[PDB]
Amino acid sequence: GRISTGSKSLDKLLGGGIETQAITEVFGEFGSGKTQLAHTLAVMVQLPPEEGGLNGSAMYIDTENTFRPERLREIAQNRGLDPDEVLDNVAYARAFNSNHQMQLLYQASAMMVESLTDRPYKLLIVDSLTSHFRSEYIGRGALAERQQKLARFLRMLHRLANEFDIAVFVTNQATLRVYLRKGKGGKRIARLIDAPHLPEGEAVFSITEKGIED
Amino acid sequence: CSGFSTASGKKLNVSTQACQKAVKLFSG
Ligand SMILES: Nc1ncnc2c1ncn2[C@@H]1O[C@H](COP(=O)(O)OP(=O)(O)O)[C@@H](O)[C@H]1O
Ligand SMILES: *CCc1cc(CC*)nc(N)n1
Ligand SMILES: [Mg+2]
Repeated sequence: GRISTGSKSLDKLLGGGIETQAITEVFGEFGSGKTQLAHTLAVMVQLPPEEGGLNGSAMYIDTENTFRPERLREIAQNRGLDPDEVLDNVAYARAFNSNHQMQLLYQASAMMVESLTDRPYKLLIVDSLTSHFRSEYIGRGALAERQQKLARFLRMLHRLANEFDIAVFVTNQATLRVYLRKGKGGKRIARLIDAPHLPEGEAVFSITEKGIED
Repeated sequence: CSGFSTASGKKLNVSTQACQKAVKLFSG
């Protein structure tokens, strides 16, 4: 299954949108649109496939204190959706450290089994995948433990994507890596990284009251 | 216990038993 990003241009670069049974990783500097894309996907996944969704629910793990329910309400209202229904279909959790981030995947798996209902979870967002690891290993970047912990976290994410047929979307400041940046005139640009046999070009997108869109 | 809530603010709970089952299925 594929979830639309809200932007026809970015969807075309991604082959239709982000895939289930896969980890899509968006990386870029602060202000590049990573969190806004996550918020938009959390609404789009709820739509029927003809409208870019998978008739599903979204799970959002926030490690940077940047999750905004009022933004989901605005995206829903500006796409003609009931905002209260959209908020009821998004489960969110703040992760305060890397241990908590991993523990929340066990709770996520329990919620996913229970939802297997007319609106199963189809999207898991981790925004961001590495913020806690970077802060916890300041002055200790050479320690193998940091890479080993991240490897265990990614292994669990792949297991969830495959067992529940869910798209995993992670941000970084990977089945598929996407780089976001700003060009001339504040143009927002996305391109694929280390993706042989996939589009090599760039896609321009915008951030508006509807979230991500052309 | 810091876990998940709906974006509307409703705490979503996972039983100790359901938690243990998930850890058992995915920890090994
Ligand atoms: N409700 C909104 N409506 C329009 N633009 C918004 C809204 N909220 C945030 N933005 C824009 O999103 C951009 C920041 O994107 P964000 O996803 O937070 O970046 P990153 O997570 O990569 O640091 C800013 O240009 C900001 O003005
Ligand atoms: C109370 C939150 C929580 C979740 C999990 C995994 C199900 N383990 C622990 N110890 N605590
Ligand atoms: Mg962000």
